[PDB]
Amino acid sequence: KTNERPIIGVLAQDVFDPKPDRNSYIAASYVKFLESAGARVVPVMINKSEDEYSRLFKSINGVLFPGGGVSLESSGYSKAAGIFYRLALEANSNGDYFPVWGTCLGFELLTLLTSGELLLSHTNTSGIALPLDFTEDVKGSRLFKEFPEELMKSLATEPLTENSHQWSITTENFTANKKLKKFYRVLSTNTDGYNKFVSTMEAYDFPIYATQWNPEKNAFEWTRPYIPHTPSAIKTTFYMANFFVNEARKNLHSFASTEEEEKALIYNYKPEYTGIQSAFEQTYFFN
Amino acid sequence: KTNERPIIGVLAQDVFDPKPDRNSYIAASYVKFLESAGARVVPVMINKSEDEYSRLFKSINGVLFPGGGVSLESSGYSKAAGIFYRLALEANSNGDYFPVWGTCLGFELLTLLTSGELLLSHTNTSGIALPLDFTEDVKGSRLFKEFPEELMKSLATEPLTENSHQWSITTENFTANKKLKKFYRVLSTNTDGYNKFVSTMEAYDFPIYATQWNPEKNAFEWTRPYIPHTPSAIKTTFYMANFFVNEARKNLHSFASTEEEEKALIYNYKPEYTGIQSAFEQTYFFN
Amino acid sequence: KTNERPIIGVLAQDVFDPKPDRNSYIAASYVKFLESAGARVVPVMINKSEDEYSRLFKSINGVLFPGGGVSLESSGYSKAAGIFYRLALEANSNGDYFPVWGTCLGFELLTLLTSGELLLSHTNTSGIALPLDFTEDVKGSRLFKEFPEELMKSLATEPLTENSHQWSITTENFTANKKLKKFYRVLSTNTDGYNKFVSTMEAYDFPIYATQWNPEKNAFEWTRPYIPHTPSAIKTTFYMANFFVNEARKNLHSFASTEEEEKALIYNYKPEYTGIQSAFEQTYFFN
Amino acid sequence: KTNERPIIGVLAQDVFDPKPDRNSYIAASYVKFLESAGARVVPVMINKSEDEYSRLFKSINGVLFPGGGVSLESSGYSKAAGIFYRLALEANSNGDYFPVWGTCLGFELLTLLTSGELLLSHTNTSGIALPLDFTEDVKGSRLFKEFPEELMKSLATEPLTENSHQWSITTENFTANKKLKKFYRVLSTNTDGYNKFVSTMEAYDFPIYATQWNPEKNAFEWTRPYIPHTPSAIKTTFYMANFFVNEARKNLHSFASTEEEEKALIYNYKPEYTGIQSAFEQTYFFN
Amino acid sequence: KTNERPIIGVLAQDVFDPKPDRNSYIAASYVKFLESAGARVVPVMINKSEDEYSRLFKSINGVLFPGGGVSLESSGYSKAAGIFYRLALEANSNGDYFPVWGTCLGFELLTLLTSGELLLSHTNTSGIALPLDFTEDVKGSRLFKEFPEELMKSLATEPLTENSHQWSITTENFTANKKLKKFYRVLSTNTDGYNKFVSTMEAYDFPIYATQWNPEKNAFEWTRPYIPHTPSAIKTTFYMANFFVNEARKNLHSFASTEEEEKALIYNYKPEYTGIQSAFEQTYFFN
Amino acid sequence: KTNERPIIGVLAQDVFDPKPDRNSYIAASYVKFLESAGARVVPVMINKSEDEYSRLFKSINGVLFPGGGVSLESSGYSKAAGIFYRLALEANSNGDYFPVWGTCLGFELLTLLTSGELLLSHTNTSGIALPLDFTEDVKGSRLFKEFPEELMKSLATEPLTENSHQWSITTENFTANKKLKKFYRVLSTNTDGYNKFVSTMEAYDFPIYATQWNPEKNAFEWTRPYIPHTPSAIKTTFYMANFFVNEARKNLHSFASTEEEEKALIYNYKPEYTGIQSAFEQTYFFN
Repeated sequence: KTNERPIIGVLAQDVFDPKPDRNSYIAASYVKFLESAGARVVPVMINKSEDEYSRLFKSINGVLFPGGGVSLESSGYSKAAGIFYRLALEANSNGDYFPVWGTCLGFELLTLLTSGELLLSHTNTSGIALPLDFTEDVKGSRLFKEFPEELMKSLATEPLTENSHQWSITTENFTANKKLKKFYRVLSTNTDGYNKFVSTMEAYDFPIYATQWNPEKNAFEWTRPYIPHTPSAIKTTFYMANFFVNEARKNLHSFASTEEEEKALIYNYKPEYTGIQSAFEQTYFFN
Repeated sequence: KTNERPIIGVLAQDVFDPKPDRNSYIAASYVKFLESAGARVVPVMINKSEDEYSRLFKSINGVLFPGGGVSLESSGYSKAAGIFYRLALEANSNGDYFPVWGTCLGFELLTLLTSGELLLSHTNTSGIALPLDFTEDVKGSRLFKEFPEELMKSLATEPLTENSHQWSITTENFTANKKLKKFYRVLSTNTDGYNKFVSTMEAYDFPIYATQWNPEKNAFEWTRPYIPHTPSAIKTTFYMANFFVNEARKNLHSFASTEEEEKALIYNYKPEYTGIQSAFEQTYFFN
Repeated sequence: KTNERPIIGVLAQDVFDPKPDRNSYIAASYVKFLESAGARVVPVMINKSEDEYSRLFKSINGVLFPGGGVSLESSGYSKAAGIFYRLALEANSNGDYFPVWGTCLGFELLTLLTSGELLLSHTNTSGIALPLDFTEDVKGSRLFKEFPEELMKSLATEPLTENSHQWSITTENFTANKKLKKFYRVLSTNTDGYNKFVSTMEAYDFPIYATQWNPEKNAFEWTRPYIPHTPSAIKTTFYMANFFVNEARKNLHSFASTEEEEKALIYNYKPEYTGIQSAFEQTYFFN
Repeated sequence: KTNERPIIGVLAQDVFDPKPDRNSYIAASYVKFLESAGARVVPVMINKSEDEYSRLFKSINGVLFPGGGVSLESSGYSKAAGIFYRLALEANSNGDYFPVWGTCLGFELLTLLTSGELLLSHTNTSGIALPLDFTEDVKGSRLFKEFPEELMKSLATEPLTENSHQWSITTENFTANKKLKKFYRVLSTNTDGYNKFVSTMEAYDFPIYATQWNPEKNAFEWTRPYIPHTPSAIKTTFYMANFFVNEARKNLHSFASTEEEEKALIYNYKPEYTGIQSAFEQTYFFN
Repeated sequence: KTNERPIIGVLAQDVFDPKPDRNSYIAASYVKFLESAGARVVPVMINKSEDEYSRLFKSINGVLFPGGGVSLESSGYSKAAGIFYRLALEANSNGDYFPVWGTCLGFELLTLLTSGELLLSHTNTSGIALPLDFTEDVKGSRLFKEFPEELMKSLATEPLTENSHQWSITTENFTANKKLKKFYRVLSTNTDGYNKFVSTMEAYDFPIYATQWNPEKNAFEWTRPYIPHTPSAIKTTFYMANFFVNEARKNLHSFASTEEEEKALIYNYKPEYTGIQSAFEQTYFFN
Repeated sequence: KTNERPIIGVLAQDVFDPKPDRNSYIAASYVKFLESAGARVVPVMINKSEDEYSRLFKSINGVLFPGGGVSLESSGYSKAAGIFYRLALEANSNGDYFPVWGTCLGFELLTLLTSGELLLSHTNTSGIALPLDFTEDVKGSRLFKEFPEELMKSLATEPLTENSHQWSITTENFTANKKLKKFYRVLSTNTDGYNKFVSTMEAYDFPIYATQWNPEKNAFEWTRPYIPHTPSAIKTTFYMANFFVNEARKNLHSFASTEEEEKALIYNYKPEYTGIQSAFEQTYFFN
């Protein structure tokens, strides 16, 4: 029994210099990423009540924590994400399957929510397209199970994954942390020549997935020259999203009504063209 | 030499009861279909001069003729499509590889442009999801070369292609037309209970591709119970777009500068939420 | 020993926006269908005591449950046809030959009455003309015993049967019911491009006949373009009714008195001209 | 090229006791006779200019002169019939195929219109059902070409044709007339035991067909014990009407608009139940 | 245990000639009436799904069906109120106390909902101020228990209740219906000079209350000469709303979150000044 | 001779950060407070000439000085209220009954307008609900004369009056001021545990009434946990306004034309939803 009308939440985040109609934002490339794999999208607002979030949590079928440049510890984004994290652990523990996806900053947030500490160190990874150095553990993984063999090989040898991050967790700090090591299976790593860091992971016992790299950009973002756009880069971004959305298809929540559904969808919002200057072609701004 | 920054024009369509700010329109699902396979999009306006189109034609890498309800003979859309078709035949003839995709109405328009005739008849195909009945000719077709085998199989046996057309060409009428029989390889057909009609085709000697059905819909439109949304339906929509955008990568046109691109991209425009009413969740309206 | 003055009942049906004098209706075409094969017709009314219906049943020589847009469980129509159905099961196994005919809705009613269950799925069959795809079982059948060979051939290949229905029982859902499989010989099947459903059937052990299609429209309704009116289409309507009426000539009931007969007959009523804005040229409305 | 929406006119007739709202009538059996073979019917009114008839003639696809008891020389019915006969003779000669059918009185009128004289004598054929004494000339005939053999065998041996006429033309009297010997071929005769009369005939060169008996009654009138009602009687009346409407399908006339077509149909009129008193179950009365 | 922040729903109703942003309305006098007695108000929209109306039902603490001139059977308003009526009966039977109030039109709706019949007749009551003719059963009675004695007397003898209704139920037709008689206790009656009608009632077993007169007009509407405005008419509108808001204090529903609560309050809407014309000083219009 | 259509003025107040459209405000709970006792309200604008105020004053039937945070000495509010206060003493002295109500800030202003001095001290009364500690002098009083005795008992023991003020006149500072002691009767007092202050007063010889607490809030403001909302709290709001509108009913002013009265009324203005931020659910802004 699957849910073939999956709806996924994407978290908004605190805007660097806030003002009316501009307190938070979501980059359109995260919306496109999900929609391409057959999901509809609900922008989740920052600084809302806990009851509001459980309302939303019980209505949607998955959440994605996107990249960005906002505090892991005291932002609207980090508060909301923590609430979604806890709701997800609990729902899943009780057999209500509910997938959570962490991209870049969202990955880092995940290390914090699960470990309870900040374990990040600096990496020369601000603007570089990389292959993935798979671990031996990818062989049984959930994330990469449905990927074509051909694409798996390309991903190992081709610069298909975009990194635009200043911070990482070294495999050493990740392995040194007991909460992380017990919880997450590491599927690939990368290095900048000195630092070896965790690049893709999935929880052992929860449908929680995270990449330090930004899978959504290969199809959808064109304004920086270290975004890969080869044919295999384009498939990589489809197949990642496809896996996440097929995880969302195992969740059976729905909105209380079609009217509540319609009022929540990203379709009520129009994005701004921000590509002349930003890394983002288009961004959604919220009050 | 390929072009990994492909930009593809999608034709706008004359609005039923046209007002200022609202003379033509593109359903957003066509924009999303292209972007998801790694192209950028430029809307092609109606009622423009032959001069303006050839200049546009010289900057983009491909064109799509979308579905719609507009006239095949006397509309702004059909006048614009004939020009792009004649420009694309000529350019391909001069070693300038330029692909054309026609969906539903676009497919019909293509029967008219290459045969010179209206050969359409009524079919019982306004709102059903269908498999494809592949012709023996698919086995070394271009369009399906890269589709996974398991996906080609699902598509032969599962209701994965959405049909919302009043009109079609029957195989019979197709085969009795010398120009069409000589110009297009037919890759699949369909039935409605009684009529047998052409559902997919590719030109033998030109990169011209056409579906009577609407592959953009599966991942992107949610307003009608006859739109398939299974996992293979989603992949179908990706591999169709993926094929077409790889075709546009063989094209070496470009805009003259990045500021010209910026002036032209679909990013300059915001769509309206049209899904409560119409069959399109979102639509771009133009002056 | 036949009855050469057969009178057949036709069921009225709950109207949508009910007034006085306008609470139930019958489409004139069902009356004409029957008259043309040599029956007189009695309108069976909607909200009556089981005793009224048993009085009426003992008087007339057959019943027809006509197509419509009314519930298969909550309507006056469903209530009445339930009763007639069970009366007829009784009379027949007592050796009192009584025939029943279900058209479209009536056909759908019959699957529910005899199975206990609602086993109907959606079909793309609202407004098409189709041949019949005869099962092998027609060769030994009763319904089609007297059709001329030439009409059987036309019916197999040409669009002679009008389909205007959203629901059908597929051949799968029919075969999996043990109750339906025991009771009814399947005479033809049809398709809609993807689903295969039961279009004509007769009871193995009872004079019970049913068509998902609407034979009465060919000769008598002119208001929709998917009504077939070729000459073989006209003959189809005649031969279908001829059969049913010849079955009613085996039934020996009569009205207790000939003025009570006169009071019951369709002649007392006047149809309205409804063809400007309905599928039906003329409709009888009842209080 | 055929016309599959045939409209046929049925001539009204002067009422015997001529109140307003009741100046002319048509027996409802003639309407049923024709609709049952797939034609719509127009009532052609009694007291009208040669101009309004020409317009009607020019819109409609055939005519029927019914039986009745009105006068052949002085009634409106006789004037109107006379004008349509001449209108139709003319149209036929220009290759505008236009069929005329005569029943009983209508038949008798046709002897008067095409010979110029009155040759009716008295026959004892008020109220008897007769078989048909077919001439050697049936073998070459249009009328019965499409009749099944077994039905031709039944009609020659079984009392399948209803006779309700005081008057006939004897065969002796038919032959001796130069104008009718040349114009009409005689398909059957009958005898009352000493007067041998023409019962069926068709024009050698024109679509004019005529019966002394009443085909329409078998299926549709129930008020007299000499109306045959056997299964073969029912079919005799369908095959007679079938033949005539197919002739009407050769005519391409049309109404000028569809609101004018819509307004001229018998569906605008409601009949009265005249069964308890008269030979006609239902009769249409006009102003 | 009571709820001291009671939120009450007021049903909107279909506008007489609908336009965008003007499909339904609520007169602000209904909102003011409830607010004055210490409740907040939720406008309940007119053409919404059934899951929507339960979501709202489970959120608010009572409903009011207001006056108006809309259909009692086919309107948006009537469909909504039917659903809210059935929800409220069910919650009360399950121990969830939930009050319903019907004014004028809404009183008329209640007789229909509980009897299943339209039992109303004309009375000369479009615009008069009236005393109330109390029945002997006011003496028990919930509705009037907290009213000051001096006010009960004023209400018995002074023109304090405004009547603006074409329709009423006579006491004779009320007593004759078995459902009404059993379910509603009649508290007051009135007469136009030839019909005695029920003017105030309350259910024996449910918190359902209804007035054929309009309590809310005395303090808040100033447009009409028959609206009473004396001190003791001002108190009447307060004591009526006060009893009804105290009934809503026995219900313990709440919105899922403050943010949903804020979204549903009447505070989000601005009413138009309509009093130069309409009978209402101000009116809220909704899309 | 009373005025049964009383219209009451309400002072707007200098906005703390004045933008255009937004120079002054009135909290909507003051408008709702008066309407509920059966008055219509005129907002009295802030920066107007003394002649304009005379014109308004001669037209209306009373004025309220509401709460606020605006200077007592140099604001528009203080100026206009000065002017209204002087007009009112004149008018009441020349036999023309004209009442004044001062709430909170308006009360504080009254202590200054009659003493000539600022006599306020700081009190710990920023957000609490208090009973009234009644003085011996209530038994005479005008204000409480129609209060149900039961309500008077609740107001003495039950936390029914919301205080939200930093300042108060101690009863010692009141007593010691000769102008205040002579001009006002003190109906109630309160303490914050240290300071004992005047909470309700009325003029001996004038219809000036004032409360240090906010009666309007109980029914109409839902933003703060120290606003009381018990049933007796709700009645307290009503009785207080009831008394003040009955005083305005003794005043026979009226506007010069209806066109002028209609242009003055608060219905011309729409409030904004300010409940999320502000302590006021709704507020009216003027330019």
